[PDB]
Amino acid sequence: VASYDYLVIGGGSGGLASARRAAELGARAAVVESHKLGGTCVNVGCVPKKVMWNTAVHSEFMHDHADYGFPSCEGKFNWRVIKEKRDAYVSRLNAIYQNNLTKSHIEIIRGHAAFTSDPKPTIEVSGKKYTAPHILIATGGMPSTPHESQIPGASLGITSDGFFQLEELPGRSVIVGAGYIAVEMAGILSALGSKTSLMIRHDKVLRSFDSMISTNCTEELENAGVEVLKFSQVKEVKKTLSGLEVSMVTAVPGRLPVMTMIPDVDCLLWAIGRVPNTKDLSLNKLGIQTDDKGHIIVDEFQNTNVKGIYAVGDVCGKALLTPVAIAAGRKLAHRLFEYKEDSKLDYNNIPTVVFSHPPIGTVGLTEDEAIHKYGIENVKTYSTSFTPMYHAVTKRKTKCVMKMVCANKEEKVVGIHMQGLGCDEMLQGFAVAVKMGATKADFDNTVAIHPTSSEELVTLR
Amino acid sequence: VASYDYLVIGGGSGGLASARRAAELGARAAVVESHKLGGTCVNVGCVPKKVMWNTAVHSEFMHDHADYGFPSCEGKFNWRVIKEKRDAYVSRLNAIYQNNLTKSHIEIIRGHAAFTSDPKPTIEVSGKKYTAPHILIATGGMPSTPHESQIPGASLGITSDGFFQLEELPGRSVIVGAGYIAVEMAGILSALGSKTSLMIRHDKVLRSFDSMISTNCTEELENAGVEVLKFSQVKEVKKTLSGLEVSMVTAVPGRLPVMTMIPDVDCLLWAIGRVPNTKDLSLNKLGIQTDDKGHIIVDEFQNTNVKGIYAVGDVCGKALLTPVAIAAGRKLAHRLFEYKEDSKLDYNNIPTVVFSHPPIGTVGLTEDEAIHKYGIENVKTYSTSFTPMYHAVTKRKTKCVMKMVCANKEEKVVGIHMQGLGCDEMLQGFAVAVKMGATKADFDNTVAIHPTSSEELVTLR
Ligand SMILES: Cc1cc2nc3c(=O)[nH]c(=O)nc-3n(C[C@H](O)[C@H](O)[C@H](O)COP(=O)(O)OP(=O)(O)OC[C@H]3O[C@@H](n4cnc5c(N)ncnc54)[C@H](O)[C@@H]3O)c2cc1C
Ligand SMILES: Cc1cc2nc3c(=O)[nH]c(=O)nc-3n(C[C@H](O)[C@H](O)[C@H](O)COP(=O)(O)OP(=O)(O)OC[C@H]3O[C@@H](n4cnc5c(N)ncnc54)[C@H](O)[C@@H]3O)c2cc1C
Ligand SMILES: NC(=O)C1=CN([C@@H]2O[C@H](COP(=O)(O)OP(=O)(O)OC[C@H]3O[C@@H](n4cnc5c(N)ncnc54)[C@H](OP(=O)(O)O)[C@@H]3O)[C@@H](O)[C@H]2O)C=CC1
Ligand SMILES: NC(=O)C1=CN([C@@H]2O[C@H](COP(=O)(O)OP(=O)(O)OC[C@H]3O[C@@H](n4cnc5c(N)ncnc54)[C@H](OP(=O)(O)O)[C@@H]3O)[C@@H](O)[C@H]2O)C=CC1
Repeated sequence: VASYDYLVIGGGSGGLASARRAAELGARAAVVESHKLGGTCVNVGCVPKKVMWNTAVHSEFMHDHADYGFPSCEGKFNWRVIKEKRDAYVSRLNAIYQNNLTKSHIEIIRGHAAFTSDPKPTIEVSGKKYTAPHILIATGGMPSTPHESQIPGASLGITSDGFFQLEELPGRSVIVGAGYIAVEMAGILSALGSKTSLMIRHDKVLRSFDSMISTNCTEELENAGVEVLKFSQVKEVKKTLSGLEVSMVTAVPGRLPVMTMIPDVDCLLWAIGRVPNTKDLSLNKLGIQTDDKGHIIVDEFQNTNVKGIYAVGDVCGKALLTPVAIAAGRKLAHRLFEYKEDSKLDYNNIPTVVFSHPPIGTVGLTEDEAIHKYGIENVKTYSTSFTPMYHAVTKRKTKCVMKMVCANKEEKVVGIHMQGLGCDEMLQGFAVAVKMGATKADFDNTVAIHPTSSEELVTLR
Repeated sequence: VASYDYLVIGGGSGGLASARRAAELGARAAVVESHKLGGTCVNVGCVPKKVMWNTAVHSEFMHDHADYGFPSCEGKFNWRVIKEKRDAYVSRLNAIYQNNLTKSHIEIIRGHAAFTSDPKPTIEVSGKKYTAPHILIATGGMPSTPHESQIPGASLGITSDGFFQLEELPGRSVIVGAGYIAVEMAGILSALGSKTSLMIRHDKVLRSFDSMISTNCTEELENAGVEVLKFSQVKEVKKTLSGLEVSMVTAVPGRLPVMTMIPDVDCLLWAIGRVPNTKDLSLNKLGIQTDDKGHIIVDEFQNTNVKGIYAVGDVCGKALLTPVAIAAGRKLAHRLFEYKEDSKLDYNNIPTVVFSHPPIGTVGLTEDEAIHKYGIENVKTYSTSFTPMYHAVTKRKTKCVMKMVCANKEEKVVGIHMQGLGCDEMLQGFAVAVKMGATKADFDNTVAIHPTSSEELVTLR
């Protein structure tokens, strides 16, 4: 049995960030990875999604070209061109990630790890055993898909993994779900020319976001040509002569339910959540606790129920974002190898951007969460809605909406929510201010930058 | 003589903001304006410049269209199209500004104001007299141009005012100066297809900015096809058969000076600073102090040397930016009509964006200013330079550079400087954090947003 100071199972965002910081602190560390270094972020997530988002953004600016004084463009998009370049960039990052590990003197162990039944926690990979006093599980997640028993033909649909294998633009797309991936993917496909429907169980997308965002985002999808099918769910999927036929039930409250078939569908995309990757770890051999979905249960320091075993990232099922996995991983390394007993990630005030069109930025509490926490007499909100001056000269319009949620007599800024051109790059600095405990006076006494969209946040009344 | 509570001379950014807030507090207020409401910002400054900047940005994205999978566009720009739409938008804002005053019950007095020799401060407009216990001078500035005695033919050149009257794209442009307007205008003209030279007295533009910015911006202009003529100055300008001929002297240190003529110039643009608009006010009749350039001297509360007379904005010659004029104007109104004796604008940590390509954002101290203030053993800087992932798939590249200047053991963040895609909308929230006295720990303990350019500011090492 080979002993290390730190053994990390999974070479994605959280595992790599933790292993790298531990190694800097002198730990002899090893990372086990069964597939590609960089994990979801690099291979089938953040990075290739952002490339496609930039592509979809080009398409929108193509629409405004004539408005801005140029000749209009015909613009038949070639999916194969950008796909090849996107894959090449992913390959470059895979190589960079490997180099980063080698330079940090971290051993890479290739294969699938599972725990053994040995007294002290030990893993096996390809018949060889490894142990350490500290073992991090950072195995991430995978897309959730319906069971064929519940939805016949569900396996004819793809997930976000399959989206990145597509080699041509689907003519007709149906996306099912109402969260991050559904919104981003519908925006990409629609902007690039697919006839796109988004099928959602209720009346709005992103229902866990502030109501102003959920409402505005649903409107913006419609305005961009996405057909939003409300109160609708898939009943069955059949392979026909010319693509898939999707049977759906629409059940609007106060009406009779109605069944419709959607013919000639080229791509059906399930975007209904993620499930943790823990089934094949043999967690039961050590009695590591999981919830009913398979997430590893941790305390505020990322400890599992077993001494010397930790978990970070998507596998724990909380705030499923690349930078959260990285920050939790790094804080854990400082606790273990720098002996900072109080080193942990604060899960409050995590900012997030949804790469819709226009993009959404949010940090902190929604108006409803604030009312629940502080009481309705203690919450004040300020908001504005305007058309960005980019569109002063265009026939196409998008809106910018911004809301600030303040609490108590001082009007501490407890939440900021916005959607609009530029909001993807606008949010980070406001999130620092929110984290520091800014009040509305702190915003108001900062001098504006003009003419920008961002200055509206410091001049709310 | 008609008496008011508050009389504001000039209906630009500072005067309008002050008059509006005073009126909200109950003051009976009047604004005197000789030309168009909205002043420089609306008519010949911020707003029409931003429209042209958005146009120049479209041109850049046209260049990357084929890289992103679309067919390339020929793209002969039509200047007349965007000019007409830009003027129409300006007209809309003029009407909105007028309505805003009427709704606030502020009287508009049309004409040119001058002080009279009356005991108590009194103005005259078109032969009628007005007085108030509080009179704000907010008359702004105008472009500086060389004297014909110093540069023969200088009057053949135009200024930024003239730029907004152009009805066609000049084929060949020479811009003289090395500050904000020179950089922005050269970027606009060059992106839209003019053969553009920028003539500067030293080796870099924006020399009062942090050295990392001055260096990077000069490089980016060159990379974008602007010819930067260093150590060069105009000696004479002559009208020829086919445009202007510009005689210049280039005097590189350590070399012999050399004279060159630039033939066939269509547009020569003087962008060499601004001068205050005070000559025709009859300031001498009350002994209001000015400096040698004509700026009205004020104290930290915007008081002139004469009781009951104040000045804000570009006329005072300090931090010549629209939001500074607005903030100083509003703070003054609260001091006078809400009796907040301590109400004043803090001129430290004012943020600014230069709309170059890519845009620049800066707030706080440059590295040199920090070293001077705190001492060299007390200043630490962190910086990064990277190619934004927008360009991962393009043949054209721009850079993103970011620098954080920290002071003392706590590493208080005393300056942030950056240039790069998106930096125009990124800066405002970091400026709030800087204003609140953030340390580098405050940045580092904010969770990043991925994938963005803005997250690099919270992950510097
Ligand atoms: C389509 C999509 C787009 C997204 N876009 C964004 C975004 O824009 N911004 C953002 O912040 N987040 C985004 N996310 C979420 C983000 O990608 C994840 O939160 C983050 O990647 C999780 O990092 P992790 O370290 O927990 O897991 P992963 O990165 O998934 O790493 C887990 C690694 O463990 C390996 N592994 C699993 N089991 C074993 C085994 N037993 N033995 C050895 N190796 C194993 C896997 O191969 C994988 O490489 C997106 C997610 C998706 C799917
Ligand atoms: C090309 C250019 C681009 C710029 N871009 C930006 C930018 O992007 N962002 C930014 O923050 N700043 C920018 N600025 C600077 C900004 O426009 C000025 O700082 C701001 O407009 C000054 O406001 P003010 O109230 O001091 O003066 P002004 O807006 O100039 O108002 C002065 C008003 O007084 C009137 N007036 C003068 N004398 C009299 C008289 N005696 N009687 C009656 N009325 C009189 C004038 O007609 C004018 O309307 C730009 C400036 C220029 C020239
Ligand atoms: N930009 C970014 O940072 C991105 C981050 N991510 C991360 O990955 C996570 C997972 O993404 P995603 O897959 O979109 O999951 P989400 O959990 O964000 O959303 C899925 C939504 O789909 C709806 N849904 C759930 N079950 C079904 C079903 N059986 N049939 C139809 N609809 C269903 C639910 O909404 P409803 O109740 O309203 O029906 C649910 O909230 C995200 O939450 C995020 O943390 C992913 C993509 C981009
Ligand atoms: N985005 C924004 O907020 C904008 C704001 N503004 C505001 O308006 C102000 C004035 O703009 P601008 O006119 O560019 O003035 P600036 O003062 O910003 O810059 C002019 C520069 O030109 C050079 N210069 C000065 N005299 C001469 C001369 N005789 N011959 C050749 N070069 C000369 C000097 O630099 P050097 O010593 O290196 O030669 C000088 O610093 C700005 O400072 C800014 O406050 C203006 C435009 C955009």
